[PDB]
Amino acid sequence: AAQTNAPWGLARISSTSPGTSTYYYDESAGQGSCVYVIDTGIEASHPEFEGRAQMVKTYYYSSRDGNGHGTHCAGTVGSRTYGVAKKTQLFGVKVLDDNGSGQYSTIIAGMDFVASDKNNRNCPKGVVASLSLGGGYSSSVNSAAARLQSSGVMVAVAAGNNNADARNYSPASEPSVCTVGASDRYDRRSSFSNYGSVLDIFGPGTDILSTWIGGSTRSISGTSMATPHVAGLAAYLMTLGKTTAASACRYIADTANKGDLSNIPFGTVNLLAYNNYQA
Repeated sequence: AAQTNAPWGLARISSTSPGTSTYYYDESAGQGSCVYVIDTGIEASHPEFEGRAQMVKTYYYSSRDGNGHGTHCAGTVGSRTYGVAKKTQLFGVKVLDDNGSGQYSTIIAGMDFVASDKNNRNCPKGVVASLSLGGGYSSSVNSAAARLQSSGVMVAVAAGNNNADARNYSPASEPSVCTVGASDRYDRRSSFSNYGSVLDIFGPGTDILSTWIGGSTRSISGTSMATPHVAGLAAYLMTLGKTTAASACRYIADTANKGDLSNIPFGTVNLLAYNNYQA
């Protein structure tokens, strides 16, 4: 399939070079897979989700995305226009309040919830979790992410937006999950993106157009935006049966565009998510 005048990020992950505007992808489009967006929630009524989005859990007085951050990330995973896996199933887990903040205890509870909840859901092609969140180093938060991964979920987490080594951030620094840094449309590392040995992969994260609350759209930036590109790509590749939850991160690094990014610090991978779609 082909989506013309797609967001640059979607175009980027199906091309070997920056600067194109068409998103090429297999038409299966992540159908049969499920992605848990662990974030501020999801405006499931947004037309862009086509009914493929639903809340399954909240930790606050409301299930509503009163912020937009989660709706935006969810949109990059699987919205019709702005999503990588346009037929995936989307599950919202609201661990972050309407200011985009959350306690570690909640976030941990959230991961544990997803590890169990996937057993209530029909996801024949496998399960992904996208975590565009994180703060300082936490052993307990890292362990939570590792449990989720171990439970049979493809876990993708943001590297952080501190322009620093992600070794000092969680769940970014958990070795066994997929840690995602951010790039811009010129294949530069995003100015804010964390780096470091713990990163597994880069995805588009500067100026990313996706869904927003009130049935709208907007373009924002962050490793939070890069993460769901990789989560969506996981779900997409899993649906194609090219890889599994356990190996998806490795497979994405295996098949990534290599050495194409600039301002990558020594000891940080130069790999950019890529679907290697050949019609």
